[PDB]
Amino acid sequence: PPTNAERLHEFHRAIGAATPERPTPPPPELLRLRQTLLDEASAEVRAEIDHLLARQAAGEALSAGDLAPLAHELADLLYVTYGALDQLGIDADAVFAEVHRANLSKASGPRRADGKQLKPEGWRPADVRGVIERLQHA
Amino acid sequence: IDPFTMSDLPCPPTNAERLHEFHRAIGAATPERPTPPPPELLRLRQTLLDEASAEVRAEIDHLLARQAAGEALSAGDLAPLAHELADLLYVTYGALDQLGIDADAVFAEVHRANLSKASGLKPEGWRPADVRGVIERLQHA
Ligand SMILES: O=c1ccn([C@H]2C[C@H](O)[C@@H](COP(=O)(O)O)O2)c(=O)[nH]1
Ligand SMILES: [Mn+2]
Ligand SMILES: [Mn+2]
Ligand SMILES: [Mn+2]
Repeated sequence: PPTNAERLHEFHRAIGAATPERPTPPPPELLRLRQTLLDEASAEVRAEIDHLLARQAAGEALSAGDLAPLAHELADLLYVTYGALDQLGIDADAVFAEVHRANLSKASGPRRADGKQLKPEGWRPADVRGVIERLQHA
Repeated sequence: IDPFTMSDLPCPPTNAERLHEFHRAIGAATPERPTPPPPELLRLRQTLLDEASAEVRAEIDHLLARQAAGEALSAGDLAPLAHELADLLYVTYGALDQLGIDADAVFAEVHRANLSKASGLKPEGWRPADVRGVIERLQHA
């Protein structure tokens, strides 16, 4: 069963712009393009969250159906974020698994006042350099 | 499984299912089905999305500066950017998970529309992504 990362690979092949299979340093125009796509998708999510917060400040009780535009824009952001990893030739699932393992290890840490999970004493970061080296050879 | 099961090798978890595991582990809200959020949850999700976006941008800028000055970039030089892009995935999935919205279901519908459009400009009979229908269907699962 395909992953969302593999879906992006299929999409790029379908638009005739097949992407490398292994990590590949990109030309500058590729980085600038991916940055623009990330910024526009981030701005759409940001605007929608501000929009929902303003409705709540007005006293409206949101329903689940009110969440459809935000869910759509969040998925569009996933699309362009996976898309950036795919055009770099970087297996997003392998990097994500490393990041996830180093996030589960934060469970014993304290929380910030806004709810952000913080790092416990002694915590050590994900080793994404090692994942990249793993993907680069085989 | 039952006494007849002689092997059990499940499909690996999706990245969306990983966010559910993380939020369970840290005691954060992770509803099974779509759930309107308190404003405090929306504010946190915004903060994490802004923070992760800023970190990605910082790493893209570092790469552009190094290659501008002639540096030969190896695959290993992409590791900070890849880490920050994975963090951005993480908090984007994380917002969908805290809303009780199956990110894989929503992504699959966005992908269906995007992949369909690539076979056309739109092909005949093209249907845009119907995320509203996905959330309704998730409510009745
Ligand atoms: O409340 C939290 C705190 C951290 N993270 C994940 C997202 C990133 O992968 C990474 C960011 O953590 P910091 O490095 O900013 O502390 O942890 C969350 O998803 N929710
Ligand atoms: Mn969009
Ligand atoms: Mn980060
Ligand atoms: Mn951070």
